[PDB]
Order: sequence, then structure tokens, then C-alpha cells
Amino acid sequence: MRYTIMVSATASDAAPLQFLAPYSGCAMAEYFRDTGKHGLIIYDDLSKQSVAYRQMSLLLRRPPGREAFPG
Amino acid sequence: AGYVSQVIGPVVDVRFDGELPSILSSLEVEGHSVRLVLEVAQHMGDNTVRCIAMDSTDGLVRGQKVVDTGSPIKVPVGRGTLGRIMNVIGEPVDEQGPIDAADIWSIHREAPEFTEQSTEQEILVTGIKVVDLLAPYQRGGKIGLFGGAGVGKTVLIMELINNVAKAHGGFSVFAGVGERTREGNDLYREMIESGVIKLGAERGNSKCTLVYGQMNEPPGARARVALTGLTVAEYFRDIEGQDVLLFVDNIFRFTQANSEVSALLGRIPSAVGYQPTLATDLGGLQERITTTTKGSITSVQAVYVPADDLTDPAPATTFAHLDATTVLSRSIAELGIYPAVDPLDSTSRMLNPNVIGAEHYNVARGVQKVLQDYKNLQDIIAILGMDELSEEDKLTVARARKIQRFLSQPFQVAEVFTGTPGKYVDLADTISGFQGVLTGKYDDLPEMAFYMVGDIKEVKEKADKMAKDIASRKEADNKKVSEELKDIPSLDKLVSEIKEVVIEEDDGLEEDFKAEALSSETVVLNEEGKSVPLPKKN
Repeated sequence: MRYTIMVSATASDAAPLQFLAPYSGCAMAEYFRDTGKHGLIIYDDLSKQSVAYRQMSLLLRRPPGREAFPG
Repeated sequence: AGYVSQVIGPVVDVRFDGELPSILSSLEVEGHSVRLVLEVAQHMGDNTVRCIAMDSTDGLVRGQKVVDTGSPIKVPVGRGTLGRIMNVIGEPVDEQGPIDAADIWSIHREAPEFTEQSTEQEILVTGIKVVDLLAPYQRGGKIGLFGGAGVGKTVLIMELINNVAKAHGGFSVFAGVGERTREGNDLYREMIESGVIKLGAERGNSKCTLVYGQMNEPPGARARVALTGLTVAEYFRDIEGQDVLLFVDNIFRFTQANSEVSALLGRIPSAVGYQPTLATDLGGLQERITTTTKGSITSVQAVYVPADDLTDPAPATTFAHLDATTVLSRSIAELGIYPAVDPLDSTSRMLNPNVIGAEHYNVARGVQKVLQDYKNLQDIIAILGMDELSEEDKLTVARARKIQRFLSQPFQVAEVFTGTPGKYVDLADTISGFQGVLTGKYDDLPEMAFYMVGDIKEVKEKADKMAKDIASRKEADNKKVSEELKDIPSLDKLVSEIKEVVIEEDDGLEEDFKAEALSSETVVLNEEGKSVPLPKKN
């Protein structure tokens, strides 16, 4: 933990908050990339992010594509 | 003159109180962190057009001013774009200044009309032996490239760029449609070292324009970046009058991006899930790649087959346009054969004797027969034995193995890191060189004499040198020198070899750091627009 950040958008969190957590974890990890150091980002279940984003899009009545996912 | 009405993801509706822009016109959003270009997709009614954005729409406000450019996306074309990297809307992303535009052309264009078409059908000579014999390239054709990683696809791309520029005098455009930026940077830097892209004052001696739409670009930007590659190649065809190569890197990602912009525009998806306009989204692009009376565009476009399913509608619609396939294989690549064109899997529509002639046709038809009969007996050799079968079946094995070697060729763009010079092999020298191996004028020569050579005048000059080599191995001798204390130290003497590595307990983690104080109060904007704390009760 002296080298690790943990961004945690768990199951009870809102689907907007699980959609934005890989992006907000990446921005925290992009700090080390942009200042010359090296980063290791792990998006554990990126397939669970896309399910959270499909939830927001079908509820915003955006037109669904394959497996009801957005364009 | 128009203002932003709706922002739904990458799809912007803007509203014009005057005259509407035409469909496919380009709109620029006034006042935004990046230059945002919208392309008009439809006229919705009630003075609204629906647009697909070429960049991110985050930070876009309803009522933002939107200027109609009066035209579609206009990109710089000409010789000044050679050796430059350009994005979909024509901006330089290679960080080398502005693009010297000979003209600025609309990227939307009808295909050349029926009278402008060429009724003739002829070979684009490539200087690659396995491509000019077994799967010839039609001038003005579309060629599917079934490569991958490590089969030498990029050095085959740069060799096509090299030989078409050197022999036929035509330039190349590389349209990278939805490419990874790590791989698009790899192609840029390998084109710089191999000489097909030059930087600086000798920029004009470059042979290839790179038109890049990366994966992180929105689906509208990737769907139009192959038409930006068309438009650069159409200037060389119609104004310069050249035989242009166009590389649409992954034509499947063109399909995939156009399928996303139909899904975002609310269109009902077709069979397996592509856009309803799949055959006219492809056919609009593929029909501008043709031969006119001025010059030609030949397209070598990489084909991905989804789920290894050739009957999927994205390859099946693509293969209706394709005039040749070049399949690059790993099995051919691990035999040291470069280029790794599979001599049996690679097909051409140009390979029939009414268009290449019967003396070319029977050679390629005979060469493929010899290689086919050799590779269906490879569960006869390993099961039974090599010297088991007949002498004629061994005559094919000796003839096929020095044909399978002779399809190799050293490349002129690869000589800066391989040492072996490049060999442009002419068409008549390819046919006449393979007549002889087919009949048996070279059955006495070794198989590795037929390896990485130009033509049959160089197979004799390789068997001469290797055969003599046995005359020049009695020059010196070969045994052991000073078993393991010649210059092999002790292991504890090698621990004191090791150089100083300074390890800091400090991380150096506050180099140039702002360290803003963030307060956990909720800050909102009141009705003046003034930043204020959030009011207390609902």
C-alpha cells in the first residue's frame, strides 16, 4: 500500500459511479506517467464497468446495439 | 449562424435559423478547448440538423455557436502531405508545422463515373516474387492482406510503398483506421528508419502520407478517416496522374466504426448487428478506389475476420470488392521464408489466363500444383518415412522445397537492419525463373541456393559460392581454447564487477507539484454564475 492506490466502486454504488471509476483511477495513475515515473493501472472487471455503462444508456433511452450495449 | 441544440454523446444536434447546411457538410463549434468539427448526418426538421462529432463533445453547451463551413470536411492534398501524419480533419499530428497544401479537397466524392472508368484489366507489378506470380495484384484493385503480428506485415507494407514508388512512380497513402497509437507510432518510426518517410528539409523525398484516426477518437472520426485517405490518394490519381497505393489498415475497423455511428444515429441494426447501410458504407469507399483514365488507386487493405467466420457480413461484404488476397502465415514465417505469403492460400482474380496470358498462368498454376502435392504428403513422410515413397514423389519434394525457398526475397527497406541488399524482381524474370525450377533445369543446385535471392541469374551465383566454400574451410582449424579460465573469472570476482546502483528511500515524488487545497464543501453556481456554497435546505 505504500505504492498502491485503490479506487473502489463497489456493487452497491450507483452505475454512474462504477462507470467513472476506471476513468478516475486512470487519472490518478496518469499522474505518475505525466511526471516521469511509471504506473501500473489494473481495471479489475472492466466487463463490470460496461454493464454499469449499459445501465445508464438504456435508462437515458439511448439506442441499444448488440447485447443492448450502446454504440 | 447555428447553435447547439442537443448533445447526446458523440451526436450533436445543432439548430440553424437561416438556411440549413447540406448533409455531409462540416460544422465548426465556436469556442471550445479543441477544434470540434461536426459532420451533418441528417436534417431532422424544425431547422435542426443531426451531426456526428469528430472529437469529444464533453464541455459542449446548448446554444454554443456553430459555424457552417459550407462544404464537407476539406483536407490538404498534394505532394506537401507526403511524409506527414494527418488526422481525419486534415490537421498535422506529427508535430512538424503546418501542411504545405497544394489544394484543399472535400473528402466526400462520388465514385468515378462509367465513362471515366477503365475497361482494361492489368497487373500492378510489385517486385515481390510470390505476389507477382501466384497472386498478382490488379492495377486499380482491392487486395485483402490476411497478416497479423510478426509475419512481417509492416516490412511488406513498406516494400509495396518502396517498389511502387520506385518502378511505377506512384505515391502511397496509409490510412490507419482505428489503429492503436502504440502501433501507429511504430509504423511511423519504422518508416523513418527504412527511408520511406523523411523528416525535415528532405521531407519532399518521402513516398507515403500517413492519415491516422486512432482508437481513442470518437466513432465519427474513425469512420471518416479512411475517406481522408481516399482524398489524398485521389489527388495523386486525378491531378498528379499516378498509380497510387492506398493502405486501409483494417477495413474491418472502418466497418466497425460506421456501425457505431449508425447505432448512435438511432438506426435499426441489420443482420448480425451491423448497420443497415453496410454494403453502401463499404461500397461508397471501395468504389472510389479504381482505375480512371488519369491514373489509378490500388488498395492493399488489411482484413480481420470476426470470430474466424468468413460468412460474417463484414468480411462477406468486403470480399465482394476484393480482387486478390495475400495471406501472411506464421508457418511460412518460422521457416525463414520472407515475405511470409502463403503460396497456396493467397488468391487472385487476376490469376486466369485471359488477363495474364497463358505463359504466366501455367507457371503459377504449375508452381501451386507442386507445392500442393508436397504438403498433402507430410502425413506420409512423418508417418512412414522420407526414403519410403517413390523417386518421383521425392522429385516433387526436391522441386517443391527449392520452390518454397525461391519464393523468399530480400527487401530494400529491410536492408538497414538485415545487411542483405534488396531485390526488385521483374515479372518476366519471375516467370522464366520459375519455368526452370518447374521443368528441372536446376535440380542439381541445392535448396538453400534458392534462398533470399533476386532471380535465376542469382541462384547460380549462390550455388557457386557455397560449393567453393569447402575449398576455403581448410584454411584454419577448430577445437577448444583454454577450457574455462581463458577470460571466465571466478563467481566472487564477478560480484565485484557490479556497478553502483544508488537506491533512494525517498521517492522524489514532489518534483513540480501544485498541492492544491481541496475543501469538502459542495461548491455550486448561483444564478449570477457566481461560485457559492450549496444552500442549506431543499
